[PDB]
Amino acid sequence: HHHHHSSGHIEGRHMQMKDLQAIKQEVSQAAPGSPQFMQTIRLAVQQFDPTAKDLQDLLQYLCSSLVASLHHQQLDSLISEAETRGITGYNPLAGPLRVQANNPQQQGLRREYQQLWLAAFAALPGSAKDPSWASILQGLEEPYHAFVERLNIALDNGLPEGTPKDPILRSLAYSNANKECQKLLQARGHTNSPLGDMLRACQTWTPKDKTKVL
Repeated sequence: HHHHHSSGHIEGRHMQMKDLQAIKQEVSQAAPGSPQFMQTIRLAVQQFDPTAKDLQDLLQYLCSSLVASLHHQQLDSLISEAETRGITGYNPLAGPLRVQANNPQQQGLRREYQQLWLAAFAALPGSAKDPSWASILQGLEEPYHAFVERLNIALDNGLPEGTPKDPILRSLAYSNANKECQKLLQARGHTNSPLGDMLRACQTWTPKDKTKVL
């Protein structure tokens, strides 16, 4: 033994395994097709910032196989734009790329790669949020009125100013209305009308039955 402890101790800095393990966790919590997983990625990239190498594994670590490919294709394109522009201070004479991104000298490209990657990572057909109203329709036995109200909310919940809601709403209220509903609106003959009329058409949503009073 002769005294404890001994020379030798490599630490390094480039996102270790345990680092990926932790991510896998915080990610495992994320939801399928929600701004939770991807977000966690930016956290890791903003934490230590995994080089190209790390990204490589991270790709075949969290993401799926196929996805890895699709993504691999994304970058190939992204880079195409970079290399094309000659990139800040890239070395096209060298040949490799990830090498430069893993080079403890290039901070301009290294960073660009971090975002570039996340780009493809967020360019996946299921690496972000989604419209919940995209699956919201008036139930055959639901409070159309209340539904319309919510539809508006649930909408604003995922309705970018860049996109219209006034109509989208009238579309989710009608275009996305049960049968008896769609039949009501039509039978009412007020499709191409305001919502106010829609609530006045469902206000009853029932064939008034009566024969003389008293």
